[PDB]
Amino acid sequence: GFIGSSTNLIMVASTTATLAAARFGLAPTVKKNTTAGLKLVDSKNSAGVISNDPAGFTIVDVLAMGAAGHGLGVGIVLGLKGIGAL
Amino acid sequence: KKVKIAVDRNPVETSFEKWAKPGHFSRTLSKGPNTTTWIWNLHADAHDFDSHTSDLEEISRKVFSAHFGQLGIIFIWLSGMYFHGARFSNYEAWLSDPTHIKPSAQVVWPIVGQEILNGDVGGGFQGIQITSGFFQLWRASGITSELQLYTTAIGGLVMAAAMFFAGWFHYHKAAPKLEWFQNVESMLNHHLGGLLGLGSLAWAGHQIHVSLPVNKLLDAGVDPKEIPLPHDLLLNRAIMADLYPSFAKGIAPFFTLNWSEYSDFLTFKGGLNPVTGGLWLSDTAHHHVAIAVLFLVAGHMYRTNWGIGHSM
Amino acid sequence: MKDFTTYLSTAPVIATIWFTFTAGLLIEINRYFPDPLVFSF
Amino acid sequence: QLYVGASQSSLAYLDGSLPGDFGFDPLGLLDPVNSGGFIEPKWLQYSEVIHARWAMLGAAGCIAPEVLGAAGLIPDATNIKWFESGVIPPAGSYNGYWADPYTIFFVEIVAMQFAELRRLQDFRYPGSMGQQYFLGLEAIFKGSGDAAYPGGPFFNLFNLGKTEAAMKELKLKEIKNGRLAMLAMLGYGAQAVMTGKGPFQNLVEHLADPVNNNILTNFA
Amino acid sequence: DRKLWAPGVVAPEYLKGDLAGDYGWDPLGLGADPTALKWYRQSELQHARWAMLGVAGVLVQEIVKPDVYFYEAGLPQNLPEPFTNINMGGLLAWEFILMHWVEVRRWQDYKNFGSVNEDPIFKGNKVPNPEMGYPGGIFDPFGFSKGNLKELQTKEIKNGRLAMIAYMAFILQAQATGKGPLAALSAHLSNPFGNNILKNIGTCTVPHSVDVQGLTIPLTCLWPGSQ
Amino acid sequence: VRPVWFPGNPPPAHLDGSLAGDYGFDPLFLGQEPQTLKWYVQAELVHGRFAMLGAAGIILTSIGAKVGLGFPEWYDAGKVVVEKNNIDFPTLMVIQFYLMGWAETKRWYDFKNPGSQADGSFLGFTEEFKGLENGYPGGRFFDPMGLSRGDAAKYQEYKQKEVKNGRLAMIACLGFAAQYAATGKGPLDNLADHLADPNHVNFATNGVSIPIA
Ligand code: CLA
Ligand code: CLA
Ligand code: CLA
Ligand SMILES: CC(/C=C/C=C(C)/C=C/[C@@]12O[C@]1(C)C[C@@H](O)CC2(C)C)=C\C=C\C=C(C)\C=C\C=C(C)\C=C\[C@@]12O[C@]1(C)C[C@@H](O)CC2(C)C
Ligand SMILES: CC1=C(/C=C/C(C)=C/C=C/C(C)=C/C=C/C=C(C)/C=C/C=C(C)/C=C/C2=C(C)CCCC2(C)C)C(C)(C)CCC1
Ligand SMILES: CCCCCCCCCCCCO[C@H]1O[C@H](CO)[C@@H](O[C@H]2O[C@H](CO)[C@@H](O)[C@H](O)[C@H]2O)[C@H](O)[C@H]1O
Repeated sequence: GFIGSSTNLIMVASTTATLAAARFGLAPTVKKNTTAGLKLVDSKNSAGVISNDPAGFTIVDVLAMGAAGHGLGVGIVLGLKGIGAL
Repeated sequence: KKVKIAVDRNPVETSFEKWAKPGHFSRTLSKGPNTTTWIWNLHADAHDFDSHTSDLEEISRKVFSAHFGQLGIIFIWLSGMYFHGARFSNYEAWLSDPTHIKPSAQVVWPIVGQEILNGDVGGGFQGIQITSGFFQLWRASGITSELQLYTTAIGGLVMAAAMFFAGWFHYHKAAPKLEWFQNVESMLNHHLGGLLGLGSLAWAGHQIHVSLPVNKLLDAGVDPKEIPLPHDLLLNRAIMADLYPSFAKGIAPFFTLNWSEYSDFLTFKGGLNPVTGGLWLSDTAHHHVAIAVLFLVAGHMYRTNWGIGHSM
Repeated sequence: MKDFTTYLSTAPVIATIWFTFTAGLLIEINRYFPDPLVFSF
Repeated sequence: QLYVGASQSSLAYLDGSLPGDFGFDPLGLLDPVNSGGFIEPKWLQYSEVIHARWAMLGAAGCIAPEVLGAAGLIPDATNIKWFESGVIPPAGSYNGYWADPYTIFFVEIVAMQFAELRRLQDFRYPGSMGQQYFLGLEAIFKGSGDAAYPGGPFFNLFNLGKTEAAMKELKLKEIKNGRLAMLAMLGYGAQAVMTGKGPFQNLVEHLADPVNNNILTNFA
Repeated sequence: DRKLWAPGVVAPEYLKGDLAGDYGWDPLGLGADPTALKWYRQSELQHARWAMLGVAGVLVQEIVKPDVYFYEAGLPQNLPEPFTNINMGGLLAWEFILMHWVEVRRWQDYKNFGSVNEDPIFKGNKVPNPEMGYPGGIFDPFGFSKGNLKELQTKEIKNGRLAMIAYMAFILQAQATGKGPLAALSAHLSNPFGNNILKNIGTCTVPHSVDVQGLTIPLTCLWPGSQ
Repeated sequence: VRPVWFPGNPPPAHLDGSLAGDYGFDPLFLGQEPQTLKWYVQAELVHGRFAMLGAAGIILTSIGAKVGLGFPEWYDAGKVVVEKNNIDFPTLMVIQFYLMGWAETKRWYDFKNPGSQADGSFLGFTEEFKGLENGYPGGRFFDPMGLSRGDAAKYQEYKQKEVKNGRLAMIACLGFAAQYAATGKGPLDNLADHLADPNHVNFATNGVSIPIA
């Protein structure tokens, strides 16, 4: 089956990886941008958007990190397919 | 919120009162002509909007609606070319024999001897051999009928009227403020995702579903009258899965990232089609899919209302 | 529509109308009387 | 706020006074300041209610023939899928109407032209439609202050919602069912394009095999 | 106007119980101007009384001769024995004249209340008028009036509304099933679970036309389905 | 406060409730100027009167051609008339041009100068050509029954009825033209085709009116 294959594992791993990287202060999020030197500094947030998450994780945060992790997983699976590893 | 819609309701009244007064846009020419140089200055300063006034908001509104008028005119011109390819062309004759018949879409009236300009182009036709390449573009789109050109012309006229209505609206009824035009982050994000990203994606969809099968059958010697219509290639997946067996798999290979299954209509052939002398439409389809993805990820770069992104 | 008809009274619109009319008159003359080189009639 | 997705910018002008205000305005289209045209709050609320009512008419009208032929109250001739009813002749067309769909379409044109233009002229001039003669019917077309809820003798036929609190309760219920039905109509169209079957067929096939008849298996 | 048509509603400003059988319904607001209310009350009375006569005729004709379909009883080949295959044109002429007279007189009663109350040939005997639409006199010969007039008016108009509903029910049952009212009742009591409005809607037993002495009357139904 | 073509929309300022058939219908503001509006009033009235005559004539000749009497249809009656009778079409056309030119030039120069045409210049006729209003000449000749005289309210009612039946007849003549362009047969031919099967026989089932299907 697909659910449980290498592609699905890699994709969920990449998506949850970016999500847990943004949630636990290891990746740039809505509330924390970066400078030229990649140091996490806060943001204006340009609207203000609420969230019940203790850290402040938002629906925008999950959309952004889902898109990034989906790009990462797509690229990884099609690369491993490209070098014959998959 | 910072990046938002910000307009003024009914800034400029819609009346021909300023049509009857030439030179109204400037302080010097509104007094009237005394010399003929006024007549030339009236035209040289007509679109010099940044000298009619100092406020960038009114200049910007003028520019926006003027762009809308230019778009409406371009749509008129495009609809006219499609219409001339529908009524006054040898297109349906050219599709059957494009190597022999000369593309013509402009017929001349026989008034003062200029019927000699209605040359023997081919396909039992007499007209001016056009060099704009609309016939090749239409074959590459998968037209194969003058009725589709006719309705494309009518759609172009509809869109032209829409653009002119839009210019009138965005000047006289609801004109945006300066802080709307000044959201260049949003303008770039949108013109990259939706305009050039989603535009290339939609054109890729057309190239997948209409151009590729129609042109594949055209290159296989099939007569343009017996080719399935594009909507029949949309609904009946059997035809496409006969032409490209990866359509039997559906859109699953996309969502399962088994994209190589799509290698029947998304190719990297390169070179030219030996039978038409043009690029492979599968190559162009994959091209537009790719640059659509590229532009859609490029349109998520700048920061508009949610802190992610860049400040230019 | 006094201002609209004032606009149509402007120099370029009146010139367009008048030269359209003149050119159409000459064109229809040259249709119904083709190739008028001399005054024979 | 509620309705995760709400923003601090939206809660400045979203004060809960509108029916269905759950703070969800992430794009900020209901901002009264510097708003004109059709992105004014009044027109957007009006169009929410109209899309809502039309969509919860359609969500019942797309599912009703299928569940009434499956129940056996209507015959199998009219037990058809909603997209194969003549709305999209490519997809299908029932031929057993009293006329061709274009005759009936012109009847629809005239009828809805009358109706929707009177509706519009009451949105624009709210006191109107109770003044010009319409065969005596103008007595029920005076409307109300707001446009989405006229509430005349006919549009509020049973005069339900006597009090203000019950009226706001009913407006909330109406708009909630309407949003739910809008999403259901979007899903009807989506399942028509992908599955090609009716919505009730999709439902019974999901309840027959939940893990093998779903969105993911319908990709092939 | 007491005990309205629905609990949670209010009566209109123009219906206060001044007329008989007023439950304050008027959801379409048609009786807003009083002249239209007069006209609609007169037409109500006419529709009501003609529908009472209609259901009476159908039911009585069906009980005393069930072998005659009331839907096809207007045809001259189904007319009774002295009038069988009579010339329908002269019959229509008789009806046209005799009803144009009385209905123009009634219309003039509407337009000028208390002007056509007099017999225009024998110039001594008039008909009184308590209200408009209730002449009395020779039209009320048994003398049931000069009593509870509003009560009898409510009874008349309520039985009349009911008769309107019931006659359109007769017509629809005749178009759907092809039988008379009591025929339909006996047929429903013959099979109350397979012979009802279910599986009868969608069938119209009415033909697309008839030939009554040379003409071609279009002969429609009230709804489509099966010619 | 007054019936308007598009209810709710208030009437424009130049269309007060003074002219017959005034419903505020000037979305293009064509009759904004009063003199132009007078010209257009007379134009509407002449168009509507000519169209009332034309619609009545078409209807009558189609009635006679439907019941089987020897009538040509309106799209064939000119040929039939000039060919059955030995009528020269240019001669008849310029006779009509002479007569209508006299009449319409009289009417024109009574529009430009209303008091004129009544100086006894024509043949001594003064009060037959004086003109009552713009578009309503009246007099012993154009009004022998005197219906503009006597009752004024009846005259306003007749003005409303005239302009309304005139707009209806103009629409009817445009419909005659469109129906000949579409169905190719006579107006009452189309009417009988509709009365036979109202469904399935209408403009939606031409093939030319709705080109989609
Ligand atoms: C300036 C030099 C010149 C001269 C003298 C001519 C002369 C002529 N050209 Mg050439 N031509 C020229 C330049 C010139 N052309 C140029 C520069 C071009 C390139 C654009 C051409 C291209 C060209 C073509 C392509 C053709 C001509 C033709 C002609 C002939 C036209 C005769 C005609 O129209 O009858 C018109 C006769 C009249 C009597 C009209 C006179 C004007 C008015 C209307 C008279 C008034 C009557 C009345 C009172 C009006 C009523 C009032 C109204 C408001 C109701 C004539 C020999 C045609 C031809 O056959 O040539 C032999 C032809 O086909 N020319
Ligand atoms: C924008 C570009 C575009 C578009 C529009 C389409 C469109 C389509 N593709 Mg193509 N495709 C594209 C790009 C595109 N494609 C590209 C780039 C690729 C390469 C990866 C493919 C590869 C591809 C394959 C391999 C196949 C398709 C197929 C299809 C069809 C099935 C759609 C489907 O299952 O998705 C699901 C989509 C939806 C569920 C959305 C439906 C939304 C509806 C319309 C909502 C509206 C309802 C409304 C709210 C209420 C009703 C209104 C009224 C009636 C009351 C459809 C015609 C399939 C097909 O049919 O083949 C011919 C197929 O096998 N596509
Ligand atoms: C350069 C193009 C352009 C731009 C930048 C704008 C920008 C704007 N317009 Mg204008 N407008 C345009 C073209 C444009 N318009 C045209 C062409 C028309 C004629 C139809 C109008 C008619 C118009 C009106 C009537 C109104 C605006 C309004 C607005 C404002 C908000 C729009 C918004 O948020 O809606 C976002 C979009 C939507 C909510 C729904 C859009 C749905 C349409 C039908 C789809 C658009 C085409 C699509 C991208 C491509 C087709 C894909 C499809 C086949 C799948 C904003 C200032 C509004 C405003 O505030 O007044 C200033 C307003 O009332 N515009
Ligand atoms: C449809 C028509 C005019 C329609 C005008 C409209 C909608 C105007 C609309 C607007 O301007 C306003 C009001 C206000 C503006 O702000 C907006 C617009 C929208 C611009 C005129 C028809 C006008 C029609 C006329 C005058 C018809 C006359 C017919 C005659 C004489 C027929 C004669 C014959 O048919 C017979 C009798 C027998 C045959 O054998 C011989 C012949 C000759 C064929
Ligand atoms: C509730 C909660 C939870 C959970 C949650 C979750 C689980 C979530 C998830 C989330 C997710 C899971 C998300 C996802 C997302 C995704 C996305 C967002 C996607 C996207 C996509 C895209 C964007 C694409 C793109 C593209 C394409 C289409 C093609 C190719 C190219 C690219 C890649 C670019 C917790 C912890 C428990 C607890 C508390 C709270
Ligand atoms: C703006 C929306 C963009 C997103 C893309 C969706 C655009 C919709 C365009 C119209 C598509 C109509 O056609 C669509 O319905 C057909 C009939 O159900 C489907 O047809 C397909 O599915 C059905 C059941 O599996 C069967 O008819 C066939 O096996 C197969 O051809 C196709 O999936 C698709 O061709």
